[PDB]
Amino acid sequence: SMSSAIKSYKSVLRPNERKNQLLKSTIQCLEDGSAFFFKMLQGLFGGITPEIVRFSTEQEKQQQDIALWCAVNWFRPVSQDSLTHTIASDNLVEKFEEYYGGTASDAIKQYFSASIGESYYWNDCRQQYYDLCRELGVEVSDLTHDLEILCREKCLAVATESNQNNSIISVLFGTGEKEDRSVKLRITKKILEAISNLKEIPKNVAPIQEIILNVAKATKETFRQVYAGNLGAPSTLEKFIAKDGQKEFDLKKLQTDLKKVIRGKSKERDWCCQEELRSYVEQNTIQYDLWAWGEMFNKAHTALKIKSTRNYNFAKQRLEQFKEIQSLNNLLVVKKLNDCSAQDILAAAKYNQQLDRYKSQKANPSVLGNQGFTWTNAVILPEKAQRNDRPNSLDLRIWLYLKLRHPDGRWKKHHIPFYDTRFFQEIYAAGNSPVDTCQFRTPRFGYHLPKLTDQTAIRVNKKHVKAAKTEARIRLAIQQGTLPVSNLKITEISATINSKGQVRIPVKFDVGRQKGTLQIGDRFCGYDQNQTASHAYSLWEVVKEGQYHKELGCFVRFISSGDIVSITENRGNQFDQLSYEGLAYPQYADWRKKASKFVSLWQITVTVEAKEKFDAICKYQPRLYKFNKEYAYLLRDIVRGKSLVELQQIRQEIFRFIEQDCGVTRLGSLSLSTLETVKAVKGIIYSYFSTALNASKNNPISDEQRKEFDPELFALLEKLELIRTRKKKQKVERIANSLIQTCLENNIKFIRGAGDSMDWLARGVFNKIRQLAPMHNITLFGCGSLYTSHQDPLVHRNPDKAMKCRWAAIPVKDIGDWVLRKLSQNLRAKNIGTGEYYHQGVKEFLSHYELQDLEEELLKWRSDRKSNIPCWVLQNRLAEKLGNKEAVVYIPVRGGRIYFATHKVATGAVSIVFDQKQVWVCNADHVAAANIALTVK
RNA sequence: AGAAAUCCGUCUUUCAUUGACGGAACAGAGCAA
DNA sequence: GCCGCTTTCT
DNA sequence: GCTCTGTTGAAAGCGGC
Repeated sequence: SMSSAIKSYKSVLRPNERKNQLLKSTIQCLEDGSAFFFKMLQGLFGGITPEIVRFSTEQEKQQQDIALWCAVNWFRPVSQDSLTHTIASDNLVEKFEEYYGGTASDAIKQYFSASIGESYYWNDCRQQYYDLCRELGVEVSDLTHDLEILCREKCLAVATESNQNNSIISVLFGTGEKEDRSVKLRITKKILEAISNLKEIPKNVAPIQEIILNVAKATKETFRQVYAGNLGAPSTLEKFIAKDGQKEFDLKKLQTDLKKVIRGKSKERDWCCQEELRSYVEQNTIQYDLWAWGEMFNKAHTALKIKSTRNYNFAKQRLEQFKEIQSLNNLLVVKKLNDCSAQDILAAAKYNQQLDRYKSQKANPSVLGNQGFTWTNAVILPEKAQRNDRPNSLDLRIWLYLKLRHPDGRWKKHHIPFYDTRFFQEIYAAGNSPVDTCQFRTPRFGYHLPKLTDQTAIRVNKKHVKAAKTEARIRLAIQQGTLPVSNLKITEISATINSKGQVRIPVKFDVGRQKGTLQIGDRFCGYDQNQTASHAYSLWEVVKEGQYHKELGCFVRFISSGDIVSITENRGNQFDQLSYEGLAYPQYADWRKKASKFVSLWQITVTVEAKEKFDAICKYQPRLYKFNKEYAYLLRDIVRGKSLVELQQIRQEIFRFIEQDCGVTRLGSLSLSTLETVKAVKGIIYSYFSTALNASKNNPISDEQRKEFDPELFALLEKLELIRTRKKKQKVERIANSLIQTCLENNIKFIRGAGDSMDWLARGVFNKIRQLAPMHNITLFGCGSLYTSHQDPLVHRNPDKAMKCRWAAIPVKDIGDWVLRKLSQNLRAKNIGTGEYYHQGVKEFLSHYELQDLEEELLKWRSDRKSNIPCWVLQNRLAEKLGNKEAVVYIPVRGGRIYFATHKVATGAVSIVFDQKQVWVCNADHVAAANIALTVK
């Protein structure tokens, strides 16, 4: 069909005094109505029966537990706002058996036995339903009749069956003329029988169209009047009559649709308790308005049904946990362990975890919530806009036009403005380009704003320049006549608003037509994050003459590889925000020198000299952000054991280190080193507070006390937390953008990554890509492969398993204890799982470099101090075998930057001969990316 | 319909009134250290 | 034709 | 910060301006 995504915009409304009063009054009215609907629907759902759940689950192609579905609606935890019939924790099972008329199964019994959070209490909603029948003044069975009708019309969400939308309002409380269900049902059954037994199934639809028209006794131009009475959205039959008489015919689909229609319209909607319900609602909320009652019902109904479903699934999950508890419960080895064979002990560990988890589990209470309300057709259309344009200042106002309820009770529409530079740039500004047309005016969708000149004078407040600049750019795009017009064919836009006046603007758009299972010409790719939180991508193409992959079942071709990178320029100098590690050691001499000045005068409490570790830090000549991380750790050490006066002196030092010249608050990229430096600095302040207040086990320190002692430093605590939040969000968005633009520049249509082994950043990037890719008709899949770091591309599972260890390149000089340590470990590693490959890499290293006498020496060696070969013998031999004392040597280390690939699967790879085997020196991150691209899970 | 407004953010010993750039969002509940 | 209302829609 | 379960309606006619 047609695939569709959603972009959205967010801002805050700016009403004048009177319209703000009206808006607040209207939102409060809707919130009170939603609360009433929550309390009411709680009882309504408590009134359901096993018959209703049986009807709403009958066609569900996997069997459902009806008793549990009745439970999660009859008894639920609630806040004391909705608590009306408190039931004790121990009469849940008894009174459920009373209601249902049978023994409660184990799933429901687990649902009742689970803990509930503090301030949440169990509510018996069936007793509430009985009191609802009393308060309405109607019989219990009459309201049950209307409840069955409502659940059959999909006016309510019953277990697996979703609700129509807010159509309950129109169906039950509506004032217009309803359909004529008898005619629809009769025509539908007649055509169903006339189609179920045919002598010849056609290949087109014209014969079936004529059959339908003959049965209903109408023409192609009168069927809507005859069948639907010219009322409502077009039916399936109406769209079937309307279509071309040459299209393929799908008998099974039409039969299924007719059966659905017959099941839905078998019984009419003759009510019993309609008018009492309407009077109840109108007396309790407001006079009848379809939109307002719809909003109240939507809020309440969603809040209830999400918890109903969640608790249903939670009971079954808890039952499985309970069963797996009572399987590993060997009960004497358990007691010995808590006071000897292999898997009994491991199962006992699983048992401890499981029992702890089972004990702690809380059930999900039903809370009304704090969602906003949506106005339909609220934004004034861009071509309908009222623009007080100026020759040097465009009108940056977007106007809503919302109905508000006045204190008299009458509704009236009003205009309320708001500002969003993004919504103005992408959609709402008046475009005039003669030719150009794009969905959204933003670089990822193909449009770049013109850059600014010395002819553009931006003279505004300082806190507006970033906004003003964009306006200037947009205005320039109009002056040159190059601002594209939005091709979204927008007819109406809704707006969601909360009690704080925040507005959310959703925009839905078609992204293209759905894909079809990787034909020839379709390019795909993969990405992977390495150990240092850096991502790499590898592109591939399906080709005609090429190399076959058993997993994919087609011929594939490597295109290129690369690293995911987001570059910002600064007076011509480029910076990769995702990886920039700061200045080089000979560039921040003054910063390090001031730090040395401070650190010389102090000690660490065993006493040391505290300048000792500082010089240790400087030994390796690290870059600025690595230096800053380690020096934050140093300051944290220097704080651990000091006095109040000493702390004051230290505090003067901390404030400079954080706030001045290179501190994390002024300098720092989006790299892992900066993100860890921020955490280290926060730890500095946390230790300062722990020492100043002299905390202990039995001395808690509430943040109230921390702010009371030092407000100006708790300020930095929140400020650094905010910096961390913003940095991480920016980093995830930039990674997703970089990958998406890499795909766009290359006609990539499929991405493969890791997800649904979970980093915070890997998980976040996977979710962000899953969000962004559909917007460009790019298909994302998720492979949970764990061996991607060692698989050999185009060889692993083509047709058989093939892994190789990961290698590293070292010049002859920098060979030391860390080399022979890995050599001896991997040679000794014969069980590590990924240790066979590293052993075999060590042996290949020995065979290639002709050092087999040293393997006999090294099998015992690599000790802490004594039974080692000296750490220059191997230097001398390898130089003697290469002829130079600075020469690249390949060593199989765990986590190296080099992989030995069979095929050229990384950009810039070169071929060499290792152990009399030809091989390509590839970038191991690119190899992992390629392995991810070629996985089929 | 009311001349104002950074929609939310990032980089740089460079902090910029022509520096270069990034982003579907929201609610509740549960969980994990 | 615009606006606000109704209804049904698989 | 994880997930979990959801939302941000679609499509037609009618009658009064």
